[PDB]
Amino acid sequence: AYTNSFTRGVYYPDKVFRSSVLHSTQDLFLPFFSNVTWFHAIDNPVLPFNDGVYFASTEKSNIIRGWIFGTTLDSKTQSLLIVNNATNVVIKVCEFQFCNDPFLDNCTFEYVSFKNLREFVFKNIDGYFKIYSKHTPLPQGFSALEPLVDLPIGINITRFQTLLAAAYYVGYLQPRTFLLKYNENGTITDAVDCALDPLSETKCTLKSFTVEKGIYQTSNFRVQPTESIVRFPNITNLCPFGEVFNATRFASVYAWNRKRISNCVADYSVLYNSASFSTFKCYGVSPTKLNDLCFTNVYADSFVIRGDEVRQIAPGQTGKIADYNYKLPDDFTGCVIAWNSNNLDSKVGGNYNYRYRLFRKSNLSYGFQPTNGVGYQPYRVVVLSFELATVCGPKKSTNLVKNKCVNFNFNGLTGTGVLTESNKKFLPFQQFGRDIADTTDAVRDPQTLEILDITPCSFGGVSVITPGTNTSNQVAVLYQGVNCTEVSNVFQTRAGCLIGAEHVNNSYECDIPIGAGICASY
Amino acid sequence: TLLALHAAYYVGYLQPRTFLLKYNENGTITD
Amino acid sequence: RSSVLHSTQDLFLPFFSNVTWFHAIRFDNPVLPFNDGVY
Amino acid sequence: QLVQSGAEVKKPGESLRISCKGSGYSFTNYWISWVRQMPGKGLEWMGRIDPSDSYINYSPSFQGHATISADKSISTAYLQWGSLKASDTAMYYCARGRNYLDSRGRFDYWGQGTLVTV
Amino acid sequence: IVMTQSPSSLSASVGDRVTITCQASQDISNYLNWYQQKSGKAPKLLIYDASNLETGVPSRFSGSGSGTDFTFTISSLQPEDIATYYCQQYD
Amino acid sequence: LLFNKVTKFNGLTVLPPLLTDE
Ligand SMILES: *[C@@H]1O[C@H](CO)[C@@H](O)[C@H](O)[C@H]1NC(C)=O
Ligand SMILES: *[C@@H]1O[C@H](CO)[C@@H](O)[C@H](O)[C@H]1NC(C)=O
Ligand SMILES: *[C@@H]1O[C@H](CO)[C@@H](O)[C@H](O)[C@H]1NC(C)=O
Ligand SMILES: *[C@@H]1O[C@H](CO)[C@@H](O)[C@H](O)[C@H]1NC(C)=O
Ligand SMILES: *[C@@H]1O[C@H](CO)[C@@H](O)[C@H](O)[C@H]1NC(C)=O
Repeated sequence: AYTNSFTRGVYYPDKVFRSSVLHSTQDLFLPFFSNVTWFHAIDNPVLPFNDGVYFASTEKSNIIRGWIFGTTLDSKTQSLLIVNNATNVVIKVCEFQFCNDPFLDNCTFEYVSFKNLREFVFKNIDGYFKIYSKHTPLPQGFSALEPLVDLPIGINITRFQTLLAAAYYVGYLQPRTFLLKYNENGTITDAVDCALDPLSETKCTLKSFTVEKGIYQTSNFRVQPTESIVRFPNITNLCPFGEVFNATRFASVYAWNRKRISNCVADYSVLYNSASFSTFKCYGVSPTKLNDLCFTNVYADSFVIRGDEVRQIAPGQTGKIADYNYKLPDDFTGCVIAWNSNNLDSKVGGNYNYRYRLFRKSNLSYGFQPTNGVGYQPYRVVVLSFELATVCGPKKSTNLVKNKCVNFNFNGLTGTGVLTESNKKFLPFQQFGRDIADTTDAVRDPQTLEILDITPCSFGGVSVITPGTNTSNQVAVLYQGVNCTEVSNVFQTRAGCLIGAEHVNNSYECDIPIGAGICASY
Repeated sequence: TLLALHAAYYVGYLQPRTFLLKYNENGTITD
Repeated sequence: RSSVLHSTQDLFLPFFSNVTWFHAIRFDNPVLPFNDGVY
Repeated sequence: QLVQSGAEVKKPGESLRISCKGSGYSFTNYWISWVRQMPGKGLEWMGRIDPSDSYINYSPSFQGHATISADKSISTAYLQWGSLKASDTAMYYCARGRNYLDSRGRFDYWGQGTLVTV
Repeated sequence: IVMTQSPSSLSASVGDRVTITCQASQDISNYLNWYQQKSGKAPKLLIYDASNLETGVPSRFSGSGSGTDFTFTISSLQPEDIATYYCQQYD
Repeated sequence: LLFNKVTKFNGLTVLPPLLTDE
């Protein structure tokens, strides 16, 4: 069963003494009016421990005499054995050998220190395992919890399980700002949650409890980006690689063709994915960054050589053919691709058009049989050489969505906002769009030629309209500059959304200035 | 400059001058 | 940009400059230096 | 011919080992290349191991998923995986590389059979 | 090296689920094929790597199986899928 | 005439006066 922990979980954040001060500490706490799960032991399954738990109980017999923390409870994760024998709050942080069900009725650390409420707030900050308490015989009251004991265990705990030999609660503490109220004697007489209701963060900003009738800029409103829009022009300007690999005739071994590739986009991902290409060896480049980065001065060398000469064209290779045919540079950057072509470039009668140079001064026919080896079969070789502009891969291309705060990225520029259909016309060479402030104000997407603006996300202030706390507790919430469709009775005005209050067609001399015309009252 | 071998053309020089533009509503320079 | 008086600072031909006219009707190779760009 | 193992008759969840044994020559004196191929497109090349000097040329696309190990006690090359998953469906080639006296690399012999399943 | 496919024959209505199996012998790693081949033409081979997914491959085609058998399920017969599916032996 | 003769969002918020121009 679930119940309402109204104002429970308000302890002393420090042993510092303070007198009659409204001190605001951003300490992890059980939120006001949170959801606290009442348990009944009639079993006791494992219970959560996020940032400590606001424990509580109402027993006239002291039936709870056991805590078991930790994760494994097999003498591996550091568990605890807190027990209360009605004479002293003895705390055992050592390891006991628990079986399937720990027995009711080698240790590391041992320590000793119906008409009753037994609250047992925990904490774990800086390895300082605090154990609070308060016994005030869940009502609509308020009782601060003093730091009964503290334990410098310095271990990580995230799960616990209350154990006994029938009403044991649990809590959830979250990093909530929290405004305290000390009396003269230095104890906590009242408290205020911070993110509970608009009046709560009003009290947070004012750092008081008796708020006056007025409007307070407690925070600012912001619309976060929803998704990402990355767009690049059409891939229709593909590189003419289809006619290069499918050419009927290829050049000779001594007349290898070199071609420049530019002003086009090529999908190398499929090129290195499928391997109808027998050899694919890359040096000086990372295939991981091939799709994410592009190179400059890309050159393609295409020729046909026999199979066994593929590995000879490589750095650190010595031989007659390698030295007298083609020398690769020490800092060669690119990929070497070679594939079989015996199905299309071979004839039974044999081709005598291939000739080789026998003698050379200084550095810069074939027997076709069914049983001949692969190395004697002709192989087409294409080598792509890269140097570390105008030619790059498609990278990423996402669709366009408008009328919603997104993260648009046109051609490689950042910026988040909401895109609007426009009418103003550009010049064909012009892409950007700016006002006097030199900030982007319009754009043409790289794929089509339609002109769409860029207007910032619907941000602004968010103020709380309240009467005095002595007058009322329900409040209005202004939203500054933002229309009232982004964010009770909604109401739109030039000031913005005013969730909470009611439009009135009448008009009186107003008391709480809203903005841009409206006033609120009670 | 080269012409067609078998007319009052100019030649200027550029230098880093600050310069104030005047765009119209179509994004071209009118002054 | 639209209807804004934007001031940029880069290479231009200065206003009312003494631009060197040439005759197209010495003329075998009318070469002249390229210093910082030519209008 | 290079001798390997054939298909499956066994239940899932069992650990298993393969081999690539050559005859008529010293296995440790010849380069062995492992090439990965499986249903749908061409090959992938991850690298080769030389047990004489432990020189490994790792392909950049390889992300340290398949550990490379050698057994010098039996002079046999075995391939093992540190962590097996359901998505490990791959087949591995084993072929004889260039001769020790030859400075030119070639692939003259290919495998004889391993049709593969777990 | 022997290959068998099961079931030998089956009867079903249009659009019914079709499941076929392919069997094996010995001790091995993990990778095996399926091909789409006509009566006397070259086989066809759609998805690749069984651990990588090819872009442009329709998601309606999938493969499974562990230990011995491989299960290929045809959710809906298509006019362009009228052929015999072969698990092919090579090395 | 006075309105005519008398002649973006980057953190700065020009919040309107409550007392609008009207
Ligand atoms: C008293 O303390 C001991 C020591 O931890 C514990 O084992 C025992 O359960 C407690 N209660 C009783 C009734 O002995
Ligand atoms: C880009 O390609 C799409 C189809 O791929 C086409 O509809 C569109 O008009 C193209 N954009 C141009 C030509 O500016
Ligand atoms: C709020 O958004 C709607 C829909 O986009 C628009 O019609 C309305 O004008 C916006 N609010 C204001 C005050 O303009
Ligand atoms: C801008 O260009 C359009 C082209 O249709 C032309 O009609 C117009 O006169 C130009 N000038 C403007 C809109 O001030
Ligand atoms: C331009 O230069 C010539 C000599 O180089 C000079 O005679 C002439 O006066 C100059 N132009 C003007 C407008 O002064």
